[PDB]
Amino acid sequence: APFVAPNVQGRVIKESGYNTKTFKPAYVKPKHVIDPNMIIPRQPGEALGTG
Amino acid sequence: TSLPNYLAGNGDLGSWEPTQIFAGEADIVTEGGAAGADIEIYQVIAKNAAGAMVPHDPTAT
Repeated sequence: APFVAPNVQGRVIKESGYNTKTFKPAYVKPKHVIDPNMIIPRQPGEALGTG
Repeated sequence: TSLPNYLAGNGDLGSWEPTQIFAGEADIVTEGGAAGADIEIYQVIAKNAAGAMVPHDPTAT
């Protein structure tokens, strides 16, 4: 705080302000198609000969 | 190699036809020896000038 001889008026002190930030999200769309070509052949845990 | 064949077809799984080898009852004699050419199974074999096992062929100079 400023030093002032006790006759004179005084000193005035400045101040500060604000800031802002904004954001927007991004959009994600993965997918799969399923044929009969993917369903039919053998999933690995299945016995030989007859599925 | 993945296409689940959708068609309609006849086919064979195979044809087994046994290969009997022995025609008599005499004793068998075996040995291993070093080859010199490419040998199939039950192919008749001679020995060349080096001592290998070349498959048999008459009329060789």
